[PDB]
Amino acid sequence: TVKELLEAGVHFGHERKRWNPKFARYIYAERNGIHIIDLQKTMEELERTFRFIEDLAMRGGTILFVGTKKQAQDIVRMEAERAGMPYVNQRWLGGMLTNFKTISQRVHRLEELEALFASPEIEERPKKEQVRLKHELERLQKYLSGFRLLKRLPDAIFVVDPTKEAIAVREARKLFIPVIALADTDSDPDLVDYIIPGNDDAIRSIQLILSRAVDLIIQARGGVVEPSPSYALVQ
Amino acid sequence: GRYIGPVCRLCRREGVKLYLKGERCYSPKCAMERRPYPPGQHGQKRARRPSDYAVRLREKQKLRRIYGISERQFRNLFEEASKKKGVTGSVFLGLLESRLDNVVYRLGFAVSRRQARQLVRHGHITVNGRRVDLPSYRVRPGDEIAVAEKSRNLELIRQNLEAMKGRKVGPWLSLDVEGMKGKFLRLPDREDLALPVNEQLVIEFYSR
Amino acid sequence: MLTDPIADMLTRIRNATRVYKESTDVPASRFKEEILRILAREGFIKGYERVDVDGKPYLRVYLKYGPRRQGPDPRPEQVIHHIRRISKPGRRVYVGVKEIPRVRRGLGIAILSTSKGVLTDREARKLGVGGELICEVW
Amino acid sequence: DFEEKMILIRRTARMQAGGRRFRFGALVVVGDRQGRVGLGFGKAPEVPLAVQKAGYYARRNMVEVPLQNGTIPHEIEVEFGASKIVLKPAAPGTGVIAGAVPRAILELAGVTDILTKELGSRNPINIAYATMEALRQLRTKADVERLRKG
RNA sequence: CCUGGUCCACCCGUGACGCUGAGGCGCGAAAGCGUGGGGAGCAAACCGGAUUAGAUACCCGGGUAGUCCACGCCCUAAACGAUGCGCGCUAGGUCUCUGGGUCUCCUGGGGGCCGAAGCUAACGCGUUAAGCGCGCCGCCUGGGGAGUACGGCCGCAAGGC
RNA sequence: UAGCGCCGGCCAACUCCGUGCCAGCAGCCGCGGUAAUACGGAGGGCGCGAGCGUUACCCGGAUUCACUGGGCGUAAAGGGCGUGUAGGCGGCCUGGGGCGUCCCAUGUGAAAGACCACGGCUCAACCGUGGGGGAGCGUGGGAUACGCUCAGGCUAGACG
Ligand SMILES: [K+]
Ligand SMILES: [K+]
Ligand SMILES: [K+]
Ligand SMILES: [K+]
Ligand SMILES: [K+]
Ligand SMILES: [K+]
Ligand SMILES: [K+]
Ligand SMILES: [Mg+2]
Ligand SMILES: [Mg+2]
Ligand SMILES: [Mg+2]
Ligand SMILES: [Mg+2]
Ligand SMILES: [Mg+2]
Ligand SMILES: [Mg+2]
Ligand SMILES: [Mg+2]
Ligand SMILES: [Mg+2]
Ligand SMILES: [Mg+2]
Ligand SMILES: [Mg+2]
Ligand SMILES: [Mg+2]
Ligand SMILES: [Mg+2]
Ligand SMILES: [Mg+2]
Ligand SMILES: [Mg+2]
Ligand SMILES: [Mg+2]
Ligand SMILES: [Mg+2]
Ligand SMILES: [Mg+2]
Ligand SMILES: [Mg+2]
Ligand SMILES: [Mg+2]
Ligand SMILES: [Mg+2]
Ligand SMILES: [Mg+2]
Ligand SMILES: [Mg+2]
Ligand SMILES: [Mg+2]
Ligand SMILES: [Mg+2]
Ligand SMILES: [Mg+2]
Ligand SMILES: [Mg+2]
Ligand SMILES: [Mg+2]
Ligand SMILES: [Mg+2]
Ligand SMILES: [Mg+2]
Ligand SMILES: [Mg+2]
Ligand SMILES: [Mg+2]
Ligand SMILES: [Mg+2]
Ligand SMILES: [Mg+2]
Ligand SMILES: [Mg+2]
Ligand SMILES: [Mg+2]
Ligand SMILES: [Mg+2]
Ligand SMILES: [Mg+2]
Ligand SMILES: [Mg+2]
Ligand SMILES: [Mg+2]
Ligand SMILES: [Mg+2]
Ligand SMILES: [Mg+2]
Ligand SMILES: [Mg+2]
Ligand SMILES: [Mg+2]
Ligand SMILES: [Mg+2]
Ligand SMILES: [Mg+2]
Ligand SMILES: [Mg+2]
Ligand SMILES: [Mg+2]
Ligand SMILES: [Mg+2]
Ligand SMILES: [Mg+2]
Ligand SMILES: [Mg+2]
Ligand SMILES: [Mg+2]
Ligand SMILES: [Mg+2]
Ligand SMILES: [Mg+2]
Ligand SMILES: [Mg+2]
Ligand SMILES: [Mg+2]
Ligand SMILES: [Mg+2]
Ligand SMILES: [Mg+2]
Ligand SMILES: [Mg+2]
Ligand SMILES: [Mg+2]
Ligand SMILES: [Mg+2]
Ligand SMILES: [Mg+2]
Ligand SMILES: [Mg+2]
Ligand SMILES: [Mg+2]
Ligand SMILES: [Mg+2]
Ligand SMILES: [Mg+2]
Ligand SMILES: [Mg+2]
Ligand SMILES: [Mg+2]
Ligand SMILES: [Mg+2]
Ligand SMILES: [Zn+2]
Repeated sequence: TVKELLEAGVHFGHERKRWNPKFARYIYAERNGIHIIDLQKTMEELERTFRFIEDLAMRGGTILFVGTKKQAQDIVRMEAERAGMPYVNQRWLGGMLTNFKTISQRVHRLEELEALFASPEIEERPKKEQVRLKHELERLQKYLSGFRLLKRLPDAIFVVDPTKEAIAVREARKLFIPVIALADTDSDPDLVDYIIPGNDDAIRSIQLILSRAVDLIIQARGGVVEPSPSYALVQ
Repeated sequence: GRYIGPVCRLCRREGVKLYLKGERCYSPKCAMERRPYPPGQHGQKRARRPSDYAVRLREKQKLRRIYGISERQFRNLFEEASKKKGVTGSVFLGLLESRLDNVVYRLGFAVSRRQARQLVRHGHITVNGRRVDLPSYRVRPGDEIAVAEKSRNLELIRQNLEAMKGRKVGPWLSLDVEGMKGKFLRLPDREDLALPVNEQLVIEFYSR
Repeated sequence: MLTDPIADMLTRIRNATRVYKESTDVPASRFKEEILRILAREGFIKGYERVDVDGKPYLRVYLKYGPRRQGPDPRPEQVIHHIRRISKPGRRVYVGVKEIPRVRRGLGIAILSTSKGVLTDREARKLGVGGELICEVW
Repeated sequence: DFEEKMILIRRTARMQAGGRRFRFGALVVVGDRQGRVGLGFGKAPEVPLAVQKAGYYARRNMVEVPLQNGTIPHEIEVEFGASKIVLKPAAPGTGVIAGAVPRAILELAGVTDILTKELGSRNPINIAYATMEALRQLRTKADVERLRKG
């Protein structure tokens, strides 16, 4: 909530190509063939976006975090592992929202296998199943790591790159789900309901935005939490 | 033509109990109280889903066979109603109800509409004093439909009007049983008729 | 050159609104400006203003759109759903007062050019004069 | 609470080594006759499953119709593909005059008097979709003045 | 050597002098015709050899008109982007030809690819429109009969419209 | 006095027997070669009814000559290309005229028919009376936004 001047490394967009003309309103200028985001409109939209986040958080709503860009996976896997908003980390499975019932059946199988590895029934039905179900539970935890928390459809989604995660955006639009996204120059701003015009490639931009967002979430429900242990993920 | 022949077979074919004999459609002898399936060898067989034309044709035939009016006069009355200003269906019903034979039936002078047709055709009914023997005669609001003084001694009229003692008449009709007469007070509204017909189906049938 | 300047302005407005532009520049003319007056008066546009491009005068039409919609295709509803030129060069359309069309049973407008100025269907009908059926808008 | 009527049912065939294999498709309209309609096209190896699936899809795709005394507020004209639907409001006592498909759709919507015309392609599916988009493109005077507030 | 079109920069001059275009007129690959010339290679027709059930073909050896030139005819075509011309409007990215410029790039003209909105029955089109508009011309109205018959015009003829 | 057509789908109405690509039916799709709801007969049913069918012709549906209201990349359809005649169409500003355009007043628009109301034959068909109409054209007066014309001006099209 105090990220006015601390925006170090967010204004750097993508190159001259691979952009989207609809983003021109959020662009300041072009330095050395690289689009640079307008600093003013960034906080201009941040006001409205963080205000919507605070409103939805103090109401007890759930926000799905979607990150697959390989530069925000390790960040989302813990910023959502904070206050219980679920997340999608490895890859976004087609139908996680429009076919939510079938994915919830997969989650039922996940907790079923977790219960079988808690009961003494691990030894019966010998080692063949003890390896098959082991690998099955392994991949179910790999893909449904954060998704297992969604009991019903979420009240909003948070995307790190709406171009890389366009399928999730489309599925949210189909179900009238508000779409919060950290957009860059390579994305269509019209599809995003609450835009955050920043950088999606750098690690510091994602860490800053998501840390401040989860901090605002916990602040909307009281009990301000310590600074997130995501700085060590700079490496 | 008048379709003259079996009638309760129409009570059966239309699927709705019609009253074409007057009595015996109320008694447990209508053959609709005991045989609700359509006539013929293939009456008890499982019915197929009727086409839209089938539905509209059946409804129009129901409404037409209720009054015993031929197709010619029926279509003529419908076109006349569609020419006029107002709802085509309610106006068509008001026209059909304004026929002299139907008024005689509604006034309880006859037990059935065909018996009323015979009573009219044989000059047993007067309109405003003058004898009228036309079932297709259109009764205007205010016309006094009476029984001929020379016919007031007939056994059938005595029976029918002796049974009308205590019976109520339609909201658009008045009845004097001692004088054996009545008055067409107004045109009947759709809410005044309890006919088992959807008028819009007939309008759509003739819309083709 | 332009064969029909008025139809050119109408098509500029159509093509602009179809991509949700902010404003569009049309080569300026008194007739076009008098039509734009009716447009802005009827609420199809936020208004117009005279401007100057490198050497020549133009008219900036500031377009109008509805609220951003939900679900797929969040693009807002168009304020000008339809705008079509009627009296074109090569087939000019003149109507009497008893021949003025009621556009969309009321919800639209028809712009006429009459001897008493450029009016709308209801305006001309109240004035009792007819003329050239410029265009229909709804 | 909700009336459901099927528009058409057809049997399609795909070729496989050995012969043709059949798949049934069905159109279904659902309406409360209060101003809400819904169109659905279901496909299934058998007919009843296709009808049920079309009903579900139709209930999932709803359209709010602004009726004005049993009729439409303003005439519409919609091209879906090569099919064209032309709608025009009518005074009471007129009745619904339309082909089978638009008649069913409009009757389930609660319309009582309207005039229609199918043009170009008479395809029942495309005519149904054009009728749906026509009902979706309807605007009330309130909506019109709402868009022109400024 | 003679000569046509075209593009850019300067913003210099005229001051609506514009667009299209039924007729008309002219140009119009190849093949074909006339007169004269030329004739290496190729090569219809044709002469043979093979193949084949036969082989009036494909394959092989020859070979004339022709292909070439001058002049005059002929008016056809998958004469194709199977998309008439002109003007305006409507995201961009990339490759390229050619100018101009503060020469990372910008700007203008042309040739390609991918794609916004939109269009299309779909394939696909998408600032080189098949999008949105306007003007003018040409043409279509089920298939066969048939681009045949008759008539007319043109042509030496083949034949064309 | 009750008859005539139909009963595979379009299209309302189904069974039995005979026949066996025969005899036949058929507006279009089509039916018949052993078990035909399609032929022929029967029973039954559907539709009209002093009529019912058939044929012919006209409009309709047919947005299938598309003014309203269509098209031409691959479905029928862009002329092989150009130059250009007539013709069609014509950027911005001011003024005159008022030809197109528009308005008012007025004349004309016979009757019958059509529409509406009342009335006369017991109803109706039929008929009478009254009412309302209406484009177009003539005349008088008026308007000038647009199109037209004339006079002038401008430079964004075009040309140099
Ligand atoms: K007697
Ligand atoms: K369309
Ligand atoms: K020679
Ligand atoms: K250069
Ligand atoms: K025989
Ligand atoms: K038979
Ligand atoms: K051609
Ligand atoms: Mg009526
Ligand atoms: Mg009427
Ligand atoms: Mg006139
Ligand atoms: Mg609505
Ligand atoms: Mg089309
Ligand atoms: Mg067609
Ligand atoms: Mg100059
Ligand atoms: Mg000068
Ligand atoms: Mg030219
Ligand atoms: Mg020419
Ligand atoms: Mg040639
Ligand atoms: Mg040659
Ligand atoms: Mg020669
Ligand atoms: Mg020679
Ligand atoms: Mg040789
Ligand atoms: Mg050889
Ligand atoms: Mg040989
Ligand atoms: Mg051989
Ligand atoms: Mg041999
Ligand atoms: Mg030689
Ligand atoms: Mg020779
Ligand atoms: Mg080619
Ligand atoms: Mg061509
Ligand atoms: Mg073709
Ligand atoms: Mg082109
Ligand atoms: Mg270019
Ligand atoms: Mg492409
Ligand atoms: Mg698209
Ligand atoms: Mg595609
Ligand atoms: Mg173009
Ligand atoms: Mg032909
Ligand atoms: Mg023919
Ligand atoms: Mg031919
Ligand atoms: Mg030829
Ligand atoms: Mg020839
Ligand atoms: Mg000849
Ligand atoms: Mg000759
Ligand atoms: Mg020859
Ligand atoms: Mg020959
Ligand atoms: Mg049937
Ligand atoms: Mg027969
Ligand atoms: Mg015939
Ligand atoms: Mg036998
Ligand atoms: Mg048999
Ligand atoms: Mg039979
Ligand atoms: Mg019989
Ligand atoms: Mg006859
Ligand atoms: Mg015909
Ligand atoms: Mg026609
Ligand atoms: Mg028509
Ligand atoms: Mg024809
Ligand atoms: Mg046309
Ligand atoms: Mg066509
Ligand atoms: Mg060409
Ligand atoms: Mg001229
Ligand atoms: Mg000229
Ligand atoms: Mg002008
Ligand atoms: Mg002129
Ligand atoms: Mg003037
Ligand atoms: Mg005048
Ligand atoms: Mg007259
Ligand atoms: Mg008439
Ligand atoms: Mg009378
Ligand atoms: Mg008059
Ligand atoms: Mg005058
Ligand atoms: Mg004046
Ligand atoms: Mg001048
Ligand atoms: Mg120059
Ligand atoms: Zn009975």
